[PDB]
Amino acid sequence: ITPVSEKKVDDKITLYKTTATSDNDKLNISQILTFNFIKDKSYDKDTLVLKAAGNINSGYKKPNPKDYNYSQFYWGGKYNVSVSSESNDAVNVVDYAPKNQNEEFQVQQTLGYSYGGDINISNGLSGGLNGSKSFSETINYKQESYRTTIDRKTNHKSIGWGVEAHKIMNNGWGPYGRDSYDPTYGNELFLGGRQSSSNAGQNFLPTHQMPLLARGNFNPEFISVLSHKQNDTKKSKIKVTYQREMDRYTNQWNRLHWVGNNYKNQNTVTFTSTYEVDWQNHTVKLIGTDSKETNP
Ligand code: NI
Repeated sequence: ITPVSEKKVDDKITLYKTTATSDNDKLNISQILTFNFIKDKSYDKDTLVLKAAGNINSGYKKPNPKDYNYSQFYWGGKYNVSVSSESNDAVNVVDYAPKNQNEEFQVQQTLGYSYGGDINISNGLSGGLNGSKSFSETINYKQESYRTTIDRKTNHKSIGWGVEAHKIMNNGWGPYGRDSYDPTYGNELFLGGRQSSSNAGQNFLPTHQMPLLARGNFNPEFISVLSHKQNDTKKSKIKVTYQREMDRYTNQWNRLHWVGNNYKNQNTVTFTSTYEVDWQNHTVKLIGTDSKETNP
């Protein structure tokens, strides 16, 4: 955790910034969190803009190339990120970015704070480079073939996002998804050729033609905005969760042709950090982490 930096921006706004990192290196999940507390003389709530960045590896490993009539590998089917507030009713999640479903290859947005408390989200990064807002923070991430959606359970105490395999192209064919189904060939998502004389373990889409999120890693950038009533003097807790759902893709030779299958979320890998937030001192302390895999 960096020591807090205090910056008087002008006679209305003072900003307090801390950066905190926590990671699990066995799971290859890293959280890089930027906490910006905004003290605005003209607004009677404290505002925290929390940017969640870092890494979630897909967990992909190559299939065994010697597998002859049946093979399989695990891949990054979906990434989940959430931020939740506990232990104080005077704290609420009030805004966040991205705000709407988005399947563009790159997500690039600015979240701006205006004197008096208004939050706006604009498309593109100019909004946080033109410096027109009293405070802004940007998100910038690649998610080619994947789709970001806001979780249905999002409410005043939690925001989460799902970044899910959505429209995957396989050597010009597709698009395919985690669920695609043909009665003859199964899910052809990462199948090499329907008739290939190759080994099962060498009858998959070559790794570099898979999406980066499927075989490599996701680099999340998400913003949560939390408000805290200035009257309240109590600390609060924030839990930040990064998660991958690992799917198992398989192929099998059935007499005349290959069949592909995708099993969803066969291993769920989760990393959570919990911070104590001091609103009076604009400081955060890491009080807990936890890691889980359902099927290592
Ligand atoms: Ni779509």
